[PDB]
Amino acid sequence: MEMDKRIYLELRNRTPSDVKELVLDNCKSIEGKIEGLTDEFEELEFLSTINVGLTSISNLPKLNKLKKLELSENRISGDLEVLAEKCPNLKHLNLSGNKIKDLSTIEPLKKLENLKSLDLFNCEVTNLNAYRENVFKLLPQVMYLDGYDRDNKEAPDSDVEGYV
Repeated sequence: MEMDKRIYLELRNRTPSDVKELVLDNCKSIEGKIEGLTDEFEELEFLSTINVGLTSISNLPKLNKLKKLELSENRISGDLEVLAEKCPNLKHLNLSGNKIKDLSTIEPLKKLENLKSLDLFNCEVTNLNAYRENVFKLLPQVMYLDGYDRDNKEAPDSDVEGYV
């Protein structure tokens, strides 16, 4: 079952509008098209595409209820400017192992004022000095980067009740 059929299999259990989370994990794509991810996904919040061979994300539908997009382990070397349209509500984006090597590539992300957390694990920006500090210079929305916030604290899951 290819990328589209992986999606199709789940869409059989529930229609795109009812799919809150659907992951394409290590699934061979059609070619360079997702196909299955249409803007029929009303309440699609969590989605991952771990190692599916996506070089460009110019196949994204306008998911206005999105929350988490894992694009980790893909040949993403740009084409992020499409996110301003398809993801004007996304706060969580994983670029783990993606070919985002320069701060110029993350500039389109400043258009997404909802972004709160970025994952740069094994991302190409690791070859940059003070990569976190430089990201906060451009992207002023994200509060968390690689698990640590602006205070250099690991994102508290319980002990964040206005105290430290």
